[PDB]
Amino acid sequence: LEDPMEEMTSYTFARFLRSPETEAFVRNLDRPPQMPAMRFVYLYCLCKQIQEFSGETGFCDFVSSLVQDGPSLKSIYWGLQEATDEQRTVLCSYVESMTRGQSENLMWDILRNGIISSSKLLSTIKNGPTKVFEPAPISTNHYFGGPVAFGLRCEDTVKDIVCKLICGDASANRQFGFMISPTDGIFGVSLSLCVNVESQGDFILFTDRSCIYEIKCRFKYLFSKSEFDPIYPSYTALYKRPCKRSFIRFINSIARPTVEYVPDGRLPSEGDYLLTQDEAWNLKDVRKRKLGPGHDLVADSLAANRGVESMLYVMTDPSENAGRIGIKDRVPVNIFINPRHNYFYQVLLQYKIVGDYVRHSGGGKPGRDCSPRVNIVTAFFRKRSPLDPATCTLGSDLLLDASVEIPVAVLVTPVVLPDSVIRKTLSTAAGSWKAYADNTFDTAPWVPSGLFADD
Repeated sequence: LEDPMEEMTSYTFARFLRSPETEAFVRNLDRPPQMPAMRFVYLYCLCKQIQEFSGETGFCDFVSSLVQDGPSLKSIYWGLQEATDEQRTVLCSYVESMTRGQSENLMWDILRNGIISSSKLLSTIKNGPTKVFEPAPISTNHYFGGPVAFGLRCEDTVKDIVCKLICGDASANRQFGFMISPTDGIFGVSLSLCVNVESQGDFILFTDRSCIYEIKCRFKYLFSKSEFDPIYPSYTALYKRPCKRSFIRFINSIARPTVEYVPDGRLPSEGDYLLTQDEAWNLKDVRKRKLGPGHDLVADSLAANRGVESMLYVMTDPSENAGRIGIKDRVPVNIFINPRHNYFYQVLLQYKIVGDYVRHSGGGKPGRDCSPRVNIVTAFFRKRSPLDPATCTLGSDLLLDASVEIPVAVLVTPVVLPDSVIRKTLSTAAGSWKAYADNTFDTAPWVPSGLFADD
C-alpha cells in the first residue's frame, strides 16, 4: 500500500486550475487571477497533501507565515499576491531542495505540468505549449543502451573535470533540484553544474560569482584507440600537436561536424550548436543571408557572441601515463554558440532564472551586476583500450568509474546573452503560454507584465 506519490499524479497544475475548490476563490476575485500567485497557491495545495506522508512541512509553514485548521484559499492567494520577491524565491528553493535528491521521483513530473521547462522553450516557441500541458512516458531506464545512455553515464566525469581541473576545486554543488522562475511561475530550470554556490543548510545560495555549465557529451565523436578507426588518426595528431589547425581536422573527422563556418552576416544552418567565423575553418561553399526578415533575433545574438573565444582542454592519455587523466594542454579557440540551436535557448533560460535567484537571494551588490556566467562544455570521449590500466584517476587522486569511457577533450564555450534577446524570447514564449491557457481554462491566470510583449 506503499508509494503515496503514485496517487498524487492526478494533481497537476492544470487540474488544480480546473478544481471546484479553485474556482471557489477565483469567483470572488476583482482581478483575473494573477500569475506567480496562482502557481504558488497550487504548490501550497499539492504540498498540503504530500506533506502528510513525507513529513516535511516546511514549504507550507512559509506560505503560512505570509498570511496573518489551514487558511482559506482567498487568504492564501492574497498573501502570496502581496509577497516580496525574496519570499517568492525562498518558496522556489523550498521546491528546489524538496526535489534535489530524486529526478527519478514522481513529483518532479507533477510539478512539470504547465511549466515551460528550458529544454522545451525553443520547441514551445516553435510549436506552442500543448506538450507542456502533457504527461511524460516511462522512458524506461531498463536496458538503455545508446546515445542517451552515453549521456547519463558520463555527465558525471565531465563535472569532475570541470570542477576539479578547470577551476581548481571539487567541493561544488552538482545536484540541483527543480527551480521555478520565482518572478513568473511559468518557466522552470534544472541546472547541470554550477560553480561558486553556497549553502543555507537545505538551501543553495547562488552567489554572483556563479558559473553555469551546460554539459553535452558528443556521442557522434566516440572512437577507439585502434588502427582502422577513422577518428583515431586525427586525434593522435591533436594529442601530439595541440592547436587550432589540429583541432579543426578532429572536429571534421566525422560525417557531420559539430562546428560550422558561417561568415559574418550569413545565417547559420541548424546541424548543431557551435559556429565560427574564424577563416581557418572554411572548406567550401555559401550561405543564405540572415537579414531583416525576422532574423533580427538571431542577428543580435550572433553579433553579441562572435567575439567569444572558447577553451579547448586536451587530456593526458591514461594508457601512456600510469592511469592519469590531467589537463595536458589548454588551446584557446575561436568558436561560439549557435543562437538558432535548441541549446542557445536552454542556456538562456538557465541564465535568466539563476540571475533571478542570485538577485533576490541576499546577494546583489548595488552598482554591480549579478547575472552569472554561462558556458557549454562539449566533452569528447574515446572507448577503453585493452592497453589502458584497469584503474584511472582524474588529476592525481580522483578515482574514475570503471564503467565510464575515457575523457579525451573538453571544450568550454562562454555564452553571451543580450538582455534585448532574453526579453523578447521569453516574452513571445509566455504569450504562447497565455494563449493556450486562455482557451483551455476558463479562468486562465494572467501573465506578470514583465513578460508582456513589446516596449
